[PDB]
Amino acid sequence: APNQALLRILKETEFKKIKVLGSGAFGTVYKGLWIPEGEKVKIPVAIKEATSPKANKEILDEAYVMASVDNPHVCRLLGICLTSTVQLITQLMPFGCLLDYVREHKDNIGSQYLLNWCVQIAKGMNYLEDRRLVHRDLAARNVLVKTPQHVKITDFGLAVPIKWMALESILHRIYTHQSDVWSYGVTVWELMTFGSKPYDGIPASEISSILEKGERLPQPPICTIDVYMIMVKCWMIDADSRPKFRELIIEFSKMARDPQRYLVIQGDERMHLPSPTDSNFRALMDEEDMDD
Repeated sequence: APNQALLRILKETEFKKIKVLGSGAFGTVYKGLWIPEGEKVKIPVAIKEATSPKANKEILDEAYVMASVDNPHVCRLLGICLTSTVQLITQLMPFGCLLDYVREHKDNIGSQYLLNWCVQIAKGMNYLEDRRLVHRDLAARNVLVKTPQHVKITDFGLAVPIKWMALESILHRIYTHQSDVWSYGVTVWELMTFGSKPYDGIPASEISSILEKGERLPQPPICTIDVYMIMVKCWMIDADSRPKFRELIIEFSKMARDPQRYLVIQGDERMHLPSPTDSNFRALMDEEDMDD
């Protein structure tokens, strides 16, 4: 099954860095726009610049993975730039990572959005399953927010988050798709608790025997036993007894019809989050998921 992904090399005269969005280990990442020349099109992008000409290797590997996927709930690569420090041009996710998003707005997300995020993340995970790719670091941090109604997974297939890993990944370093549903169970617990740290007071070493013997995360207050039951089903030690992503899409999109039936958030009906208005820094030709 040939890979056949298309790796686009981009001209840096085609994109402009607007503001810095981060800096540190991996490198400085910029919010910017890409103008495919002769196309009369401006694309809001994120440009990940390598820390130094030595840290390139980590970038080109990331470019290999991102180019090899295509799903509405997986992050999209547009191209790379082979400068002195190579540049990684990815779709701009203006609202950041879902972890920071649920913490900042905790008092304005209703049940419709929580359950819709679970079904969307499960969709992307089901896609990475169909492609036989294992994420190995599924967390609330590695889920980026395009709009409050559209989220996409990121940082897939590249490699310690001990509190997110399944037991076979702990003791035996075994990473499969059923080890990913365990991480999926933790992230749902992350969202249902509005960005809480799993096993807050516990050190990393004690976790293995805590799970091996039989303890798990507690029940989120807003969570009914229905949504909490599938969270614990994700945390079985027997990977084959854990549910499948295909089933998690089904179960969640079901609760996504009567959301007040499965998540008790006081004031749920009064809550809401913004819509994609024409906010920018001028820009009358903007797109992103519509450029093909």
